[PDB]
Amino acid sequence: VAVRAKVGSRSYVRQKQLAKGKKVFKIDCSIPADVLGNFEQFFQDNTKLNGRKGKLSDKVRLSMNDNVLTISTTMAYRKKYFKYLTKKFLKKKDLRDWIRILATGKGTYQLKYF
Amino acid sequence: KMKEAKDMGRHNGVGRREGSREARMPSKELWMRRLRILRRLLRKYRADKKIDRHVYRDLYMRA
Amino acid sequence: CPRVQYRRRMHYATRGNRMKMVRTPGNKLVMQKRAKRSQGIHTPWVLGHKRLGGTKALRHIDARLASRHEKSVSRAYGGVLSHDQVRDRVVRAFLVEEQRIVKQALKEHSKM
Amino acid sequence: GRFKPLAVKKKYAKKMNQNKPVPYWIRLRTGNRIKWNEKRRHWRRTKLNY
RNA sequence: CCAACUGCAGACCGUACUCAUCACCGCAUCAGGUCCCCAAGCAUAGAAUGCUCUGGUACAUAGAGAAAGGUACACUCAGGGAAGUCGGCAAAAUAGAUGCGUAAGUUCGCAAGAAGCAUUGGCUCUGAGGGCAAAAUUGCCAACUCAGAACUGCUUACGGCGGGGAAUCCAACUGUAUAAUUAAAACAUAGGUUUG
RNA sequence: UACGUCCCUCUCCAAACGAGAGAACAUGCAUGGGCUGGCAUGAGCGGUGGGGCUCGUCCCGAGGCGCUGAACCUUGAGGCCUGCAUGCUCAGGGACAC
RNA sequence: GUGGUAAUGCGGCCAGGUAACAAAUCAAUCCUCCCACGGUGAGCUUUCUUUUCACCAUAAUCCACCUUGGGCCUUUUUACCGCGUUGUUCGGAGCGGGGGCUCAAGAUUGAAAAAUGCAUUGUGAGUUCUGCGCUAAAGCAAAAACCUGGGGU
RNA sequence: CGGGGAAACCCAGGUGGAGGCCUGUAGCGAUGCUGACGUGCAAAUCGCUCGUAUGAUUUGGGUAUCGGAGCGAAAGACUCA
RNA sequence: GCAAAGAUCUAACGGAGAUAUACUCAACAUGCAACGUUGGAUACUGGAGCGGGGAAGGAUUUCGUGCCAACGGCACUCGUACACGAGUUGUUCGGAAACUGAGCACAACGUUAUAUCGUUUUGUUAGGAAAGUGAAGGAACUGAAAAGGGGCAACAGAGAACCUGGGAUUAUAUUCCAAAAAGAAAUUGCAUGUGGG
Ligand SMILES: [K+]
Ligand SMILES: [Mg+2]
Ligand SMILES: [Mg+2]
Ligand SMILES: [Mg+2]
Ligand SMILES: [Mg+2]
Ligand SMILES: [Mg+2]
Ligand SMILES: [Mg+2]
Ligand SMILES: [Mg+2]
Ligand SMILES: [Mg+2]
Ligand SMILES: [Mg+2]
Ligand SMILES: [Mg+2]
Ligand SMILES: [Mg+2]
Ligand SMILES: [Mg+2]
Ligand SMILES: [Mg+2]
Ligand SMILES: [Mg+2]
Ligand SMILES: [Mg+2]
Ligand SMILES: [Mg+2]
Ligand SMILES: [Mg+2]
Ligand SMILES: [Mg+2]
Ligand SMILES: [Mg+2]
Ligand SMILES: [Mg+2]
Ligand SMILES: [Mg+2]
Ligand SMILES: [Mg+2]
Ligand SMILES: [Mg+2]
Ligand code: NA
Ligand code: NA
Ligand code: NA
Ligand code: NA
Ligand code: NA
Ligand code: NA
Ligand code: NA
Ligand code: NA
Ligand code: NA
Ligand code: NA
Repeated sequence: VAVRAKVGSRSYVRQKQLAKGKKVFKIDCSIPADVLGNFEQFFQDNTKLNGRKGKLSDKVRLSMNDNVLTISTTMAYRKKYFKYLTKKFLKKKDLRDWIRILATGKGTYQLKYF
Repeated sequence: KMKEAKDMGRHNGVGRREGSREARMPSKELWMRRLRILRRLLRKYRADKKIDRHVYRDLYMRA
Repeated sequence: CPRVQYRRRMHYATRGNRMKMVRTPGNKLVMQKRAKRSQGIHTPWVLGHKRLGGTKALRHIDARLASRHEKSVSRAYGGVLSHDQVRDRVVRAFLVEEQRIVKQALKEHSKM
Repeated sequence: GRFKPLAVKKKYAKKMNQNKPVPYWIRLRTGNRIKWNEKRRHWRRTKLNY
């Protein structure tokens, strides 16, 4: 509004950053429990950072432990994003039936059966 | 999408205007906006003591 | 979007049947009646008809149930005339009575 | 609509009560002549207008 | 006596449903008539017109299906262009917005959108037009409109939307007015005069 | 009794409906291929483009170029080729003659 | 009855007031729509989409007590110049500056009220009640009911 | 508010929002097709086209004036087909 | 003739409404056409609506269970049809109680052979005696002061003390809900305590 936009500026998208304190998200896959490696690879290869997919540098880190995938970041994200990506993965691997995602805590998603 | 394009100014040309110039942007609104801007500036200058009452009154009339 | 209905069995948009739109705790939009207002306590119409200081504009039952402070002032003619009118009347009374006394005394002194 | 006087309401109530068919044993009585009501009314044919 | 407190009491009639392409009037479940309130998104000047979420509906007898002749709220037509006809009836035709330009006449207000000529898409850019927070200085932010340029394209391609000019007769003008064959030059009108 | 004719079914030189011209295990019908014609270069992908954005590269961008006379359509109220390829038919049924 | 220099706090009869009344212009609150941030659920997913859709509520009645629009008080006095509106104007019959009194409409804090309802909290546009105090040879119904005072009792 | 003039006044730019003003919805009417229908959807309706649309405007309820009478911007119009 | 208002298709259930044969015969050429509910698909209305509420008018058309003779200009297993049984809840919402308006016309008087006629709001009946009770004092009675009789006419003018939630109906709801009234208020009359006086 204050400054007119340009079309060529769509090449670089700058993601807003937190003041301090990394936010952590967790996804539980205990109830459906091999697949963890595929899921982690899909997340680390599809997650977008400032525009580009795959090359996420070190601003976001992932880990699997006790059937729980963990994501820590200093970048301002939306919890909805890691539900969208998980639904994408479930569709690609053809299990969108009989499995569903539900928010349990303030920052954790959990898999479940229908 | 079209709203972002129009914000960059893309589909508002001579061949797309359909109503009158005053129907699209009335002149009374422009005049009121301008005159209020000028009066606000004059009042701020008089308060900050850049100009005196004698100069202020003349500028207020010419505006 | 939602649309509303009248609720008080009168369905005409006159100056006494004014309504407002309200959203309730149950998440619905209803119509509620807007109360009529009053112009307030005024100076006499032949003297200018100005709104009196220190008094409130209250409708029928509110004026009945309120206290005297709300509708009057502690001066003389409180809630009827204004301060300038009271001052003018005081000065006029005094000066006229003095003129009358002087004239009558002059007449009696000429007579005697 | 909503408004009607009580006298008019009572007249309409009497008409509603009258709008009934003949009981069956009346036709079995001795020397009987009545078969149908013949004073039946329908709201769509004839109007009372009160 | 004045206030609050507290106790008890708070009578009568209306209240279903409809309000209309089926509930009222028109012999009827009749393309006619009938007052009030609420009123979304996009295009656009928009309560114009076109399409859509919510709410509602698929009810108005259906099937097969190239005759002639019809009705239409449906279209096109080579060359000519009113030669048709009592008569350009009916159809066609003009058309938005912006810039330039505009005659005789005149009660000086108009005539006037007189007439007429030009431009318009898409894309990528540039300039102008403001506020509050600490000085003709620094940051942060909103809303759209106008103007200019380069590149690029047309099969002239939704809807909606004046044809124009020169004269003669009548009535000054806006208005009314034979419900069901006459809307006019008739009536009214402001202005003028007369009478009691 | 026989010869046969008509209806049902299929085709279109006929046709408002009747009537007509035909066939009745027949390249008859169906689908595909080739021809003949119509429009005008598909979806997708990729290394010239007025300009612009970030670290010699990497991206946003109408349009253009290549694959590409591509793609799609072509008998149907009924274009061609089996003197081009496959699939379906498996005792045709009824009424009169009588 | 009683405070404040004051504007004005607080505890029969007679005269006024409310009821009580046009247009236009401009501008609030409520409500509707849009946009930006988050949270919860559902949809699309050959490919693309930090994505598309829905939801995120607060009644009357009451306490305590900042904005902006009028009217006024006190103090220092205005040299035909000054104030002010989008707009047709105001001033020794008191402009402007300092400090105050009051009215109208809003805001905020809290009680109600989560114990309810369903499965957040910021911008821009539009619309009412409201305010801006009050054509014409056309100039804006009345009364009950109620309110305040002047007097006597 | 700007320019000119000795003076009377003259030329120009804004603001404002008047009018039985204009284009045009809803509303109120009814010009042409001499269209459709004309044993009709209808004992006067339908389609397109057309007049006007801040005013001598349109409309609900209440009230007041009738049969040789009433009312009428006047057509012998209207007074329950 | 039953042609304005664009339009329906499909499967599964339901139903007597069928897959209904003398046989031969696998089946077609010998039971057609049409109906309701649910799911899916495709369209229309398009906020001046085949949306949700009211007045005038109507008066049970409302709801549930059945039924399908007649009526719904074709059809029905369906109906605003037919039979049986049900449904409308108020201190505060609308009216009246209780305002005045354009207006009406009882009394009184006048007129008429005849009241079934006239006047009756420009403050205002009528040749016209139209007032019936405050305070009283010594429990009710009694009577001073007040010109201008009685009434009607607005469910859009004036007036008018209540709001949300409900898992609360087959059909009513700002009307129903019970001691934790789901609850929270406002107002009227009469009494009782407290304080002030
Ligand atoms: K009489
Ligand atoms: Mg209605
Ligand atoms: Mg009808
Ligand atoms: Mg529209
Ligand atoms: Mg030709
Ligand atoms: Mg020519
Ligand atoms: Mg000829
Ligand atoms: Mg013509
Ligand atoms: Mg004329
Ligand atoms: Mg032929
Ligand atoms: Mg205005
Ligand atoms: Mg006009
Ligand atoms: Mg004549
Ligand atoms: Mg026939
Ligand atoms: Mg037919
Ligand atoms: Mg017909
Ligand atoms: Mg549509
Ligand atoms: Mg429309
Ligand atoms: Mg029938
Ligand atoms: Mg039933
Ligand atoms: Mg019945
Ligand atoms: Mg009323
Ligand atoms: Mg009431
Ligand atoms: Mg109901
Ligand atoms: Na203007
Ligand atoms: Na009635
Ligand atoms: Na009801
Ligand atoms: Na006529
Ligand atoms: Na006009
Ligand atoms: Na005709
Ligand atoms: Na005919
Ligand atoms: Na039809
Ligand atoms: Na009267
Ligand atoms: Na009355």
